[PDB]
Amino acid sequence: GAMKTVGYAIVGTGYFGAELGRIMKEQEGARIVAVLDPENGQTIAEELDCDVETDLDTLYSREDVEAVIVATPNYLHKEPVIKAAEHGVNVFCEKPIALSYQDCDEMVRTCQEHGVIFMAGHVMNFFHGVRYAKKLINDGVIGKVLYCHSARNGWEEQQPTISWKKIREKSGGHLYHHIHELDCVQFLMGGMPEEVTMTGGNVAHQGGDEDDMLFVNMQFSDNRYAVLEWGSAFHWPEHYVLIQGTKGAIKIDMCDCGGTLKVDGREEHFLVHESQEEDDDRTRIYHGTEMDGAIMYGKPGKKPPMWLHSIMKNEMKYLNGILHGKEVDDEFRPLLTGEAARAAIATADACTKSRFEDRKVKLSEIIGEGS
Amino acid sequence: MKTVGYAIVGTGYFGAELGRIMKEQEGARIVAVLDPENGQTIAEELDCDVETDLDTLYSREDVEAVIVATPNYLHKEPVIKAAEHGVNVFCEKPIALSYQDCDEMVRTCQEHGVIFMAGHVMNFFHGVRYAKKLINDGVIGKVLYCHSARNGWEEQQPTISWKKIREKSGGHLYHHIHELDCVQFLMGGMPEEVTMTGGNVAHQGGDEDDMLFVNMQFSDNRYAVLEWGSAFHWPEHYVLIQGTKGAIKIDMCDCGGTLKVDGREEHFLVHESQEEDDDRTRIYHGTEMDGAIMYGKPGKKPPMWLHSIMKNEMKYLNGILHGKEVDDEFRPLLTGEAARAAIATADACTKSRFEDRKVKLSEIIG
Ligand SMILES: NC(=O)c1ccc[n+]([C@@H]2O[C@H](COP(=O)([O-])OP(=O)(O)OC[C@H]3O[C@@H](n4cnc5c(N)ncnc54)[C@H](O)[C@@H]3O)[C@@H](O)[C@H]2O)c1
Ligand SMILES: NC(=O)c1ccc[n+]([C@@H]2O[C@H](COP(=O)([O-])OP(=O)(O)OC[C@H]3O[C@@H](n4cnc5c(N)ncnc54)[C@H](O)[C@@H]3O)[C@@H](O)[C@H]2O)c1
Repeated sequence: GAMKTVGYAIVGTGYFGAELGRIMKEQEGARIVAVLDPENGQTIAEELDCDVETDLDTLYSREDVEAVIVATPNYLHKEPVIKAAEHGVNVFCEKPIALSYQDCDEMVRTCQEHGVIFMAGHVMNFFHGVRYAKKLINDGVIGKVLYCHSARNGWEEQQPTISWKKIREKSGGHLYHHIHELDCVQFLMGGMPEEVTMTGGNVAHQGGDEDDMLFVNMQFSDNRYAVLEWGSAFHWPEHYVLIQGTKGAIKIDMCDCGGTLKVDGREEHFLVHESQEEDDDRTRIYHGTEMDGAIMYGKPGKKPPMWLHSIMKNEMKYLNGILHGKEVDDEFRPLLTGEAARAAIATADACTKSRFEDRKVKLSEIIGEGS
Repeated sequence: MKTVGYAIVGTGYFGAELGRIMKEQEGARIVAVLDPENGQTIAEELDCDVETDLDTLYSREDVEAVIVATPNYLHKEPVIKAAEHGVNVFCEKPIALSYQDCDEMVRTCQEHGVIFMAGHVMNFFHGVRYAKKLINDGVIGKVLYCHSARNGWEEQQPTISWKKIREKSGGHLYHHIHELDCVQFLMGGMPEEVTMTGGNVAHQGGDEDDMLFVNMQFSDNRYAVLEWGSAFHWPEHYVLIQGTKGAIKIDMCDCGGTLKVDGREEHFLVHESQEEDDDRTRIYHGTEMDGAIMYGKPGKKPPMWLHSIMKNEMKYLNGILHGKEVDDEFRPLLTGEAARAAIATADACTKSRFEDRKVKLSEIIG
């Protein structure tokens, strides 16, 4: 029984890109043909035992490149996805898809028009506890979802070098760089809100031009709401998603790692990740890095925690399945139709606008009933 | 020790109990009460007179001070007439259901030279007082952010209480204004700009909003988030205070205070003893499925934690009315600053929500 090989290029072979390469390489029917990275491409090509390309059009033009993993910095996703689509190459793109809805919409439409595949790297949807939460919600356990509350709040000391992840024009700041929590809320509420308000600023880090506190206030259709908090100036650390419905509530805690279901007077626990060891390992890490959350951000030469390494495996395996003709499940459909890429960058843009312009923003002000 | 004669206007759950308390303080007598419904009953218990007209009641020689504990909508008439007749005033939260109403009440009492104490009882919680001591000493550094919540689940009762009618209670924002007052005290004033969202999500048929989310912008790059309501199946009741060097949590569901500074973590009591804190926690656990039973009625009794701060407060008030100097700590409960700041910001939030836009507090002060 043959089983067809797909040739993968990797564009951007830093912390996350290098590791997606290590992972895809060892999946069934998958080969790393070549990578592109001006800084770290020679190094990671020696490790993966593949070629080095320096031009996108040359790279995509190769017969042996049928698919590309895009993991450049957040601001540099546009050019690699558009050229792969132009050369008939299927695409996986890291979060955040882009730093503007214009950019994200052009990327999804180009890939649709050239009939290639576009998978959005919204990796939180592969977390065991997120999947369990969706199963419980769809089964009607907590009833209709009324309210989601996210937070991703820690304290970051000012480092010796300022990373690109810390520059707003390159990272898009906390809202874009940690968009997982916005995407998560949007998935659980079944789409975008009608209207957002975001406040915050740089409260403690004025000396890294990023906002260090952000507070979002979302109004959804048919009387539902959400509140989302981010940043790097909170001396009381918090990282969770809370889901409150007509019959019950669910908490996915990522600081004290565990899931909680509340129904009647009853209270069940469930795993966020693949095993009690992964959950407990996460909890140890957050305890260790309470005084300085800055050490938690990846660099070329560092390695992801267990919980993250495992969902990267789940995700690279799901992607490889798709590219071998596997049917997509309703559960992950929105990572390919483009609905989730668009919904996350739309709402992010809407929030960014709200804050810089000091006013409430309708999501129509970013969509416009486009196509 | 001189005797002060107190009238009580409104002798339901809270008013009756403030009377029981003041009665047994040094230099304090309950001369008479007024309550169409429950006045005859509570006058038999307190062994005092019954009046049916405010002007007649205040006109008595023997009435030098009034405790006002009518429903939230009915504070205006009793405070203005007491001021007109030279009578000193204590008024229950929320002072009024409009800034116009609250401003008129503070100015009338100032103009007639009588005393006006705002019943912002959360400021007498041991853990609130401790939090202020820590903040002012510089332990957590500059306060950047406050996060309050008061979120539980209320089942729909057989009869609709006035506390559940928006026109009469002013809804969660006014009826549970303690948390807004608390944040305003810790941030040292009102915000520059507010946004409030929410609605009736689960209770359509009790016209109150059952979820409210406030987003406050303060001067010099500071913020707060405040949550309220009666449609949350994950109960939460706390105030969290995050600064440049540390953070403090006052938890009222899992009752205890927490200080975080460097890698250190200290516990402190919210209330007067570990028994009061634990008693609170038991109650919140007991009433998780229906927080509606926690709201007072004529004939019912406040928890230990609440009974005790009512004692702290009635004693502080009685001290003031015996010529005791006010401490900087409670000054704003008499100057009118706290009554005005709480109803201004509440009005601003209410406006924001019904009009679907951000509201500057200049739009209420100016
Ligand atoms: N899904 C997740 O959980 C997760 C976690 C971390 C990072 N990420 C995402 O991964 C992507 C990369 O982030 P990272 O953590 O690897 O950062 P990083 O600094 O570790 O990696 C960036 C790499 O891109 C290279 N690069 C720079 N310019 C390039 C160009 N023009 N073409 C190709 N490569 C170029 C850099 O030299 C570096 O090797 C981002 O989209 C980021 O948001 C995702
Ligand atoms: N500070 C606190 O912790 C706290 C707690 C509960 C209530 N309160 C406040 O106490 C006040 C009353 O609340 P409650 O719990 O006692 O409500 P309640 O229903 O228990 O008592 C209200 C009483 O006012 C009487 N009343 C009605 N109209 C009147 C009028 N025109 N003149 C005089 N009395 C009149 C009613 O008959 C009733 O006896 C409100 O301001 C409320 O917000 C404060």
